[PDB]
Amino acid sequence: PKLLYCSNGGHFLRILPDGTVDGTRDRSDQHIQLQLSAESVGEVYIKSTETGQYLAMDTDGLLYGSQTPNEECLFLERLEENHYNTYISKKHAEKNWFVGLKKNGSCKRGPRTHYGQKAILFLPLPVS
Repeated sequence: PKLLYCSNGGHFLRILPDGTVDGTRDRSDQHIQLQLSAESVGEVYIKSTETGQYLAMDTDGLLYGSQTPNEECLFLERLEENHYNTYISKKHAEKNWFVGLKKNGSCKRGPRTHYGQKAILFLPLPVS
């Protein structure tokens, strides 16, 4: 069980009850506890422990909470220099579409992301 803290804006990734995805600075928020599960090595599912929803990216590059674990829900987890991870959509990997947060905490669409961006860097923080 983890938190994913984005160093752009300093937000924890949050999947809202209505399917929305964004970031919240508030560590006591109940929709930021996430469970990561692996299929292949380096391939993960990211699941809201509160609502049981899965993080997902659609075919136009945006993040939604999915009620179903489908192939839009697999991400490639990659360590980068300095301990943070990037999460690349497996289905759209060839387009370099990363899970991302803007500075103001709102989601970043897949086609508007790229390596080097602060928005794409997440620190996984194992919940006690």
